[PDB]
Amino acid sequence: MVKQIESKTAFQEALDAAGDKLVVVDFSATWCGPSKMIKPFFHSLSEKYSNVIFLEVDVDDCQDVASECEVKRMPTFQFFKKGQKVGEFSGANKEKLEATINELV
Repeated sequence: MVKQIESKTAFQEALDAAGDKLVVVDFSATWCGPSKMIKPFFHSLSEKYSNVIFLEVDVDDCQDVASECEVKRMPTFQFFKKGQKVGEFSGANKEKLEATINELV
């Protein structure tokens, strides 16, 4: 499953509760074609990688998080461990998404 993040405070709670596990954040936009196209895939990943935390930040519904995280384009995937960013790329690239998870778990 994927937790929808609605605030900076919810985002910090998520990062802190993850312990040392990989956290994958999909920064998405409802109006963005490529965001919608990778969303099913992102959810499917969340069900396979039961040891990994998946979050979604909608950049309109939760702009301050998109902003503090320096998001410039959607989809953007950021990767976190122990509250620290350990990866990032942009684009609806499924192969790159699965690979980066495999590289960072």
